[PDB]
Amino acid sequence: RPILEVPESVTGPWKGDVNLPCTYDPLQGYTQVLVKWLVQRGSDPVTIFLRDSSGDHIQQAKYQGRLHVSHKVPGDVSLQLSTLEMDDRSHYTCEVTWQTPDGNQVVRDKITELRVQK
Amino acid sequence: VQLVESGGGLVQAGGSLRLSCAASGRTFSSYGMGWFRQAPGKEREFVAAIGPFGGHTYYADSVKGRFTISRDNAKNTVYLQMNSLKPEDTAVYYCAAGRWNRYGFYDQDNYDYWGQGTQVT
Repeated sequence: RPILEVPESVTGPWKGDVNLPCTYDPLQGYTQVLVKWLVQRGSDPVTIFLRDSSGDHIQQAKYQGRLHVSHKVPGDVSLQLSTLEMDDRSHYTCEVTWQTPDGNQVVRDKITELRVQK
Repeated sequence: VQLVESGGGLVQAGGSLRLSCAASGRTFSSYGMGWFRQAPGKEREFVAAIGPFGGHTYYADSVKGRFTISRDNAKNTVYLQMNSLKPEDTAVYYCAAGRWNRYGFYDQDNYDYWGQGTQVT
């Protein structure tokens, strides 16, 4: 522990909305300090979303207005894409960083495959 | 899904074994792959891991330099080259698959599929 709960795969409707779940059970004395979502481009994961001390940051204009990440429930950092495009198909990674009771940082990530169905 | 290890057995000190784990039932090129060990009594310890999407290698300090993880994605298999076998390495070694990408590869909890293990002495 901690580990992220993320499905092996998610299928969403073309031009519709999709949720990529990413949750974890909050740990006593673990402080969430960073959330990232990444999209896989070959051997390189590419950050498309960052939540840090200054709030939320979408790093590509293609996503602004259609990428949102859950925030109301502690431990739920699921990603929602609206108006799903064919070429949103990819492996996506959810990544969370915490400060620990012993003063260190621990990171966990987990991969899902997003499929878009016509 | 099955993960099947092989290549262990009996050897004395300073020798070299080679472990292999054939993975059956997914395209495991998108899974991180890892090797763990459990000596009797001793709790299961992390040995080595290799990330999905080509990706990096990671090793325990106790086995580092001596051991080497590799993967053949066509064969859907992962390997562990073990040189200079100290007798404390006497354990069953298990291969495991998980959907981590670059972090948490040392955490047993991060792995969804486990092999039976190959006994090494």
